[PDB]
Amino acid sequence: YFQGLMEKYLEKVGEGVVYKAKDSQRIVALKRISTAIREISLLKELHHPNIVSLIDVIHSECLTLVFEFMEKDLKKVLDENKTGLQDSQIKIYLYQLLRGVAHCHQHRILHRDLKPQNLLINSDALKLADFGLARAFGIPVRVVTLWYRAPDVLMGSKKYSTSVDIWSIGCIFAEMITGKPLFPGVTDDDQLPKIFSILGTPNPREWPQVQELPLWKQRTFQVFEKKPWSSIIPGFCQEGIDLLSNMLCFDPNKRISARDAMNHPYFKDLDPQ
Ligand SMILES: O=C1Nc2ccccc2/C1=C1/Nc2ccccc2/C1=N\O
Repeated sequence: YFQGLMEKYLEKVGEGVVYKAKDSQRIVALKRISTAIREISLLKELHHPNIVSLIDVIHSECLTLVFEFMEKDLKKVLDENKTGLQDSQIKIYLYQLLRGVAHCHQHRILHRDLKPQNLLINSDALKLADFGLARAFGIPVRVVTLWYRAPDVLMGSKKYSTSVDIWSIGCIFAEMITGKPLFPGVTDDDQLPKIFSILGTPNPREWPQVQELPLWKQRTFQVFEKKPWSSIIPGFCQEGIDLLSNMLCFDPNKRISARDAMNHPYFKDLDPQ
């Protein structure tokens, strides 16, 4: 029994160390452990139905973050749906993903590590978690899968940009349709090649600012054409394709914002609540 500042707090469900827990009255979750204090300050700034809420903290000579409980993550939903999800659902999950991320961006914060397991869903409704690598606007930055990273980041971009999360939302959007990860580079060095092998290699003519990126000067890349959206995501509705393509364009200045994406005609039929 560990004393928080709000309450006293039990199965083991952890990784990477997360437990399940009982309040003196409600079910919570306990994340055990630098990037933790960060996570508190950032999470206090982020109160939103689509961001997993932090309810308490326990300090011992190990930090424990007390969170609202969440049945599962999207990593697990994709294992029950190996060929993708129902169009009704993709729309729902995607929309909530955009709503959480939009809230972050309005509040000058970037998740920077969006991926299915960092998206928790409760049995009712999906929420962003794990702000360990989040970037507050103006504060300097201080293992992982590279499958959802923006190509420009992978190429050495250091600049603050909301576009970085939209790339990740794109890869997740695509993953929900096929059931499979869009850019599963076999090693870390294969990630950019993998990306280009599907979306085509970017060219300086259309996107003049690759040339200014640190890994573009230090490396040449095999030149691919884009694979038609027809073979990447067979049979998906045109509206969806349009949206995904606007999430996945190479030029961070052309890439759609979370808020704009919420207004896309693909979301014509969904209740915005
Ligand atoms: O309910 C939760 N709220 C969280 C907030 C932050 C991180 C995790 C969780 C979390 C988790 N719930 C789970 C249920 C089964 C297996 C793992 C987790 C888990 N995490 O592994």
